Amino acid sequence: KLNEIVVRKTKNVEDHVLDVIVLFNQGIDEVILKGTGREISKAVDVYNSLKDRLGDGVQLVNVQTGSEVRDRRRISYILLRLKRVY
Amino acid sequence: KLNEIVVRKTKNVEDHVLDVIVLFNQGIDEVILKGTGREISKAVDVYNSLKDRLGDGVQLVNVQTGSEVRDRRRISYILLRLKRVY
Amino acid sequence: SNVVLIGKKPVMNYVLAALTLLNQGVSEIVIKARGRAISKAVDTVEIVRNRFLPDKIEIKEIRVGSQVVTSQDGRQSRVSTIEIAIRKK
Amino acid sequence: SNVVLIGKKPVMNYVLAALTLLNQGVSEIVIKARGRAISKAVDTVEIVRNRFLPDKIEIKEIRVGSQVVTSQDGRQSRVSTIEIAIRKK
Repeated sequence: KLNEIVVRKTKNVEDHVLDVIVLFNQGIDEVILKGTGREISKAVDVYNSLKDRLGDGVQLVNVQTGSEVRDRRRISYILLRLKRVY
Repeated sequence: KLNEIVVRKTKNVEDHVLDVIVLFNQGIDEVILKGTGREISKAVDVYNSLKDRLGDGVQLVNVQTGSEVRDRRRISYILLRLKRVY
Repeated sequence: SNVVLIGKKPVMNYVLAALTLLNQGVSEIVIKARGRAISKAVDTVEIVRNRFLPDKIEIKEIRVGSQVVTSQDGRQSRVSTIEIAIRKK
Repeated sequence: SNVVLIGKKPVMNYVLAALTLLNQGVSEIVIKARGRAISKAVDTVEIVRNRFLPDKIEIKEIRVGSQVVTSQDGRQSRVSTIEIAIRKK
């Protein structure tokens, strides 16, 4: 979505952090980070880096883990919903 | 020269955080938080609260634990060295 | 001790460790990880709750953290952490 | 496991746990705590390196952190964390 960000193996943490900062600069208030498989840790790193940068200026509204299925294969995911905070 | 703030029983975490903001606003750009005994956790709580308030405006540049001997009792301490960034 | 710390072993090793604690009657267990192991921590919980104990597990808490690591020689790094507390429903 | 998790018990229990791992041939252990227990974690390490193994242990790294704790209701709290890795010398 315009507001869901799927974390990607070929982008580093700061690449994703900057994607989110640019959205915040455009007036976007909320984003959801999604990581699957080995990108789960990266989704968390991105949240933590955004929090290291913005502190109380950003908040983790919710965090959820779960599983989805693609070609009958179960895949793990994490969702981190982030909001500003003014 | 270098400013040390002892984290004491007689003031809560938020008030110690705000004391550090005052110092920063007066051009102190580095402080060492010290806690001893049960106030070790309190000192870490102050650091983390400051980190939440300032984000990338503050960095934990060093941490040290150790012991002092006062009145023949060995008492543990932590020192957290915080630097204001920008 | 009610903790399963995720390391570099195959995910099933941690699934089995979790199942073992649960089968021994431990009420709540905590799956913990740092850094890249965070993915396997989530995956371990997902395998337990879907493959082995469907309808039987709830996640009580997720703890998402970050720490500054300061080494004896002065090196510093920042590392993510996760802890996922699960229980029988 | 090379982890000593600090809980609610007296500090000497954790000192003993640490000494026991070290005496069993584990050359590096990690003392971990959250919240108020952080003081006891630091204290455990200090008792080990002053009273029991003076000049025979060093701190390899100190990890200072924070976690956001989300429960099933969706409400959150923040909790400080520490981990101290110590090793024989």
